[PDB]
Amino acid sequence: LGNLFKSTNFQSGNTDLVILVTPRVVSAASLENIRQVSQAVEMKDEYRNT
Amino acid sequence: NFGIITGVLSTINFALSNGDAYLIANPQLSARSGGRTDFLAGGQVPILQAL
Repeated sequence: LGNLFKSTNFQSGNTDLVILVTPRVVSAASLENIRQVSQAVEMKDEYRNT
Repeated sequence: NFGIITGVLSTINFALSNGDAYLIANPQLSARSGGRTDFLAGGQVPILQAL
């Protein structure tokens, strides 16, 4: 019954954050470069197909 | 002419209030020996300052 005579304000929150980095000595034939190039090819193909 | 005209006024107060606030912040960092690392999680506000 006290809630008929009482007013409550309540706030509660949380934040989570992570930042990480990975370096690698590469060349034009390395896997990272190839994956990004194939990604560009896929993006072009999608644009064309629309 | 001799007389008086006077009176009193009053107010009633029964206010009652509480407040609690909690916080924990757990930043973490990595840096190499002899280097420096800066970290900011938050924001920027505009301020009107000039010479």
